[PDB]
Amino acid sequence: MIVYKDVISGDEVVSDALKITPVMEGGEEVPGLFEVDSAMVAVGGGDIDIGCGNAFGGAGDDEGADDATQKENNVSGPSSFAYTAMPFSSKGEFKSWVKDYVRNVRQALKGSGVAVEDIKKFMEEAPTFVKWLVDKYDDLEFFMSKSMNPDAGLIFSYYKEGAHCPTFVYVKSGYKVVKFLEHHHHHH
Repeated sequence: MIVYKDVISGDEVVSDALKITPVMEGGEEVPGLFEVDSAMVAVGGGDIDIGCGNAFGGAGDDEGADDATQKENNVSGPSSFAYTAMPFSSKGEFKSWVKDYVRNVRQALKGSGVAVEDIKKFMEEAPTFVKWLVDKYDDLEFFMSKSMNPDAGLIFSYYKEGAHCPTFVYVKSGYKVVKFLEHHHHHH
């Protein structure tokens, strides 16, 4: 299980069990960053206390339309991870967060202990993080998992074409990539 842990919170933003694709935009890839597909799976929501969405389905069929299967994104999963949304605050705390976010990401890049020439490339990914985040900034819906905080684990998301759910915006090379497999080992 490869998991991406945010540098600020230390919490899991996504795992290899979910959808993880390197950012591929129209005709080009964006290095250091990964974008998360939306895939709508049947969630066991129940809709007992909260009716999620509440829409009448007319398209599809008429009298064969009994459906209790809430389709929601596998990455968000209301009954599992549960992403709580955050609106544009544009407030000082948020702006201070942006500063420390890129700050600590750049510190993680340093603390990786990677070879010098590769550090150069890693640091070439660094302004690319900033630029691409600013490029979707105005269309971002902010999320956190329920275990996350606005100051720690504030996730960027937006809705691109093909996505029927929030497309999660993550920094590939900027997070702590923890690969779970060899727990008890001594590699010498």
